[PDB]
Amino acid sequence: ECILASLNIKSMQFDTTGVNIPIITELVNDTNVQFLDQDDDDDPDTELYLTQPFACGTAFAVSVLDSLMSATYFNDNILTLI
Amino acid sequence: ECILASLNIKSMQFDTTGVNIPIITELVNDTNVQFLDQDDDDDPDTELYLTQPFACGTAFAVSVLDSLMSATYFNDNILTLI
Amino acid sequence: QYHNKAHLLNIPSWNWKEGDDAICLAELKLGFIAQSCLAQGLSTMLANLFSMRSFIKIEEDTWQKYYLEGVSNEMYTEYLSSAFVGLSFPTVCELCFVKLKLLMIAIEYSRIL
Amino acid sequence: QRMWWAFLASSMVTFWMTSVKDWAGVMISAQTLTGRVLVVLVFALSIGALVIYFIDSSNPIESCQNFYKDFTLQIDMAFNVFFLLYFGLRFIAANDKLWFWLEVNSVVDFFTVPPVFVSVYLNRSWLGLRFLRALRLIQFSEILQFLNILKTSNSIKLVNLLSIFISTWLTAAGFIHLVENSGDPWENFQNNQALTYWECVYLLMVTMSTVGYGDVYAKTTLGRLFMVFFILGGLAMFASYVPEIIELIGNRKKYGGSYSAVSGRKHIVVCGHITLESVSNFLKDFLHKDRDDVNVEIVFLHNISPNLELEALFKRHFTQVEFYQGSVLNPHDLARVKIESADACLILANKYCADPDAEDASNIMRVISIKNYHPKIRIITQML
Amino acid sequence: LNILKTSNSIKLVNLLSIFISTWLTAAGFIHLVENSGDPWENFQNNQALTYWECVYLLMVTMSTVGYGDVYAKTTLGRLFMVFFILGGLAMFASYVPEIIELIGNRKKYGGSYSAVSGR
Repeated sequence: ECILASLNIKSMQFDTTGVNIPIITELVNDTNVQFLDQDDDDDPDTELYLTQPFACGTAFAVSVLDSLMSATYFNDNILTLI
Repeated sequence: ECILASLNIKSMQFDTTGVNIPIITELVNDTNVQFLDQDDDDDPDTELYLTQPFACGTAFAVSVLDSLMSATYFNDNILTLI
Repeated sequence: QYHNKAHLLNIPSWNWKEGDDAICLAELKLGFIAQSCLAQGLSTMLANLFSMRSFIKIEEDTWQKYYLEGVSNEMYTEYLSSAFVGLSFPTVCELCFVKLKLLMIAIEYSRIL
Repeated sequence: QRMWWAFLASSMVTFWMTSVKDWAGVMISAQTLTGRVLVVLVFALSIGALVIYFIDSSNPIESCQNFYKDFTLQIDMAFNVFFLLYFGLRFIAANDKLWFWLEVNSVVDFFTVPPVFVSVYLNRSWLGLRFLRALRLIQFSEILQFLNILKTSNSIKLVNLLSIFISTWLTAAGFIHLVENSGDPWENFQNNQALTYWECVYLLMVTMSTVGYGDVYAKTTLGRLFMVFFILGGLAMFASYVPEIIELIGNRKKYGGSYSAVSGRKHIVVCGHITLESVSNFLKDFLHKDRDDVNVEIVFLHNISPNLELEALFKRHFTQVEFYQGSVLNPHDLARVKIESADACLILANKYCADPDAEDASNIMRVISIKNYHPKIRIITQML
Repeated sequence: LNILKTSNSIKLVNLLSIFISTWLTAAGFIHLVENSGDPWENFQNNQALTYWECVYLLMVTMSTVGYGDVYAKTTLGRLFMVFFILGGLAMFASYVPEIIELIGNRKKYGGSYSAVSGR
């Protein structure tokens, strides 16, 4: 449903198309990132942090935030900065 | 239920018998055609389009719609015409 | 289902004008039945115009030979000759039938009439 | 002596267009009866060529060409000519040349007939090396299908696997016998053992069946060095191949076939839900001794295969009941059970189903099918 | 003929009876054919084998052990022993014995109770 919604808002027609409309999304399966964009070399081998959606900032995932424990065991960043 | 209803409609009498009402029946198993009519040369080997009910037009199935994929691949405007 | 053709149409790279056509089983089936409600036999007549069948002869003088000669026919799309421009559609219909035993049913006008 | 170089040089070292080609030699298309009988001819000819077997091996050792023999060698000479013209037609239909020299059939032919060419151009024929020709025999399933003896899908794979098992076993035995009669070349065959073609076959059997009697052994060094790898490989192949033969032994359609009518005695048909308690309740009240007339044959009918103790029930009730497999809605099946002379046709209906109406519609379906087939038999059906 | 009914009786009837019958009939046939001698070789290599050693040799042939103490010294006898190997390890290894592993073990605590008086 989320992928279809993103494709639909990109495919909307205006009197001027929906492909330039700013949008971010949310995903739960990091292997599903490839369907979001079509003018790309969608390859399953590449890691999530390198694909075009994340690179442009038009995607997100909860699974990225699992490095917080490792990055906070050595510092104090979560207490103030975030 | 479909064969039973068709048999009941074709058998039940009136004030005029009950063999003049028109019935079109939807079917999912093509081998079940032989139960819909009583005067025919029953043969499970015979295909649908050579059978008396399908020739009379008092039967239909979704299996005969597979040909439309090949037809519409070969001719582009066939589906639009239909 | 007929409530998913819209979802399919919503895909950005879908151009049904180009020729990407989606067959909806329920739509075509119920349309065949409903149009047969207007005229009995139209359902089987339309269903037998797509099964690419060849002509078979039956010498028993029963209805098998006649119905098989019927099912032997099929349909195609083909551009027609340039000699028929200023004339009328009924005129080309009757001329085509009486000359080469070909009958039209529709023409492209974009629009199909 | 030991001029193995002539065979080696002829085989190892050497490694009107369509007037008759597509007219006769049709393998892939399989169009003409000429090609059909051509494949039949090559199969029967390979069989006859291999027919020499141990009665050839038991006869005295290889020597020069003789005049009178038990069987004329000129028939085998014409067999070699036949194989050579086959190789020529395959070469002119080679398509890809490199794949033609690569393919197994061409390489085995180029291994087998140039020895016969050596026999042609010199009267020093060798009896050995001319028995491992089962590669052609590996496939008689095509012959069986062309002769319509067997056509079911449950026997083709079984016959293929059996054929390749037998062929691999025979060619392994043949190569072992060659090794036995060879001896060590670097030792000038001074350690060779003398054994006929018989014993090698049963030695391969007792190795495959992991028995190993040991009455006679692999004395030859390279023979032993081949049995080590053969034990490594053939056992693995065997253990890989049982899992797709066990079911074909088991899934074989039991209680099939037609029915043989016996005149002067009637028979009834029972179709529907049949299970141990129901058939027991029917039998113990139908075949009771106080009811004198029990001389009817209670033929059964169902779609699923019988299991549990129904088979034993029918076994102890040998002369009174039968069984068959197939649904009742098929007119061919109904003709097979031969109800055209049936006195009646009972029906058993399930009474424990969750939905009573579905089973009752099913019973109506059975009745309409049966009455459509034969419109005058007597039916005694149940209801819910 | 009035044997105690536990269905272990019918199990042994349908397994051990047929197994024993096949074993001794195979032993008797191999004894007769081995002592008969070579038919077309003027009966020269007729070994002095009797029933006890025939039974032991048949059991060694069965299972998997490869004892070379006694063996078939004739071609026909050896080939027919190959036929028994095939028949045995097909039928009495994939038709009958699955029942014997399906039997498993008897009841665990299927005893009874005797009311010792006073308690």
